[PDB]
Amino acid sequence: KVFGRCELAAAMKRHGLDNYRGYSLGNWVCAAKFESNFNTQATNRNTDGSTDYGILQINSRWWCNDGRTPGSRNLCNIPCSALLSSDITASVNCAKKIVSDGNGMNAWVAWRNRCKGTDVQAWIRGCRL
Ligand code: NA
Repeated sequence: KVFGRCELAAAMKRHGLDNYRGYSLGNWVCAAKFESNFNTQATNRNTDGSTDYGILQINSRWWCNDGRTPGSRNLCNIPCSALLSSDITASVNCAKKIVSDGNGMNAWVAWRNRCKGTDVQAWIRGCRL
């Protein structure tokens, strides 16, 4: 599913990401924009042989099982395919663990490079939230 911007903002808010670990909703929407273009089905292979999955590009080396990432962990205890669903519940629950892991939103490289320090409130402009 390709979310609209405000549609994703409302779902992320409903699932408890606004101000989660102190990150405002606009940071999460910006991260999803640049990680996945708001596409739940986005996948991207990494050089280490892991893959990133879903709207927040969650990595199979640590967080989910895809059966092809040797020596990897599954700390969200989910198949990586669960992160491609139209229902973002699994992605949000797993993102909450990732952002709690010690480096905050720096775990999302597109957030660090394209959102961090910018006017992230712009990403929820116009939304009825
Ligand atoms: Na894994």
